Amino acid sequence: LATPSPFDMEKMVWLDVNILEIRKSVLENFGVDWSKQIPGPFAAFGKDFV
Amino acid sequence: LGNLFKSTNFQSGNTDLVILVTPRVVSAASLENIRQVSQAVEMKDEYRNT
Repeated sequence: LATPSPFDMEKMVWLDVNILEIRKSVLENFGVDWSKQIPGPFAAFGKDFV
Repeated sequence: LGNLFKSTNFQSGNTDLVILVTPRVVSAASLENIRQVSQAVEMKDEYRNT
């Protein structure tokens, strides 16, 4: 004849979460940028024998 | 002197890579956890001082 409870009282849990992030960066661009591919010498010949 | 009549293209390089792991049975009081917790404390202090 005994009956159960409508529900059981559970235990409560507290959650504490921490997220930490640090970012650092450097960027350098120094100097002189010369050309590396340049035209060279040329030579041509032409003649009419007849 | 032959370098006036010859063109060379050269490429060279190398890559090195290592991947390694280390497992450990720990608790919340273990040294591996404590070091990361203390690292978060220093992160917070560094943020505060800027």
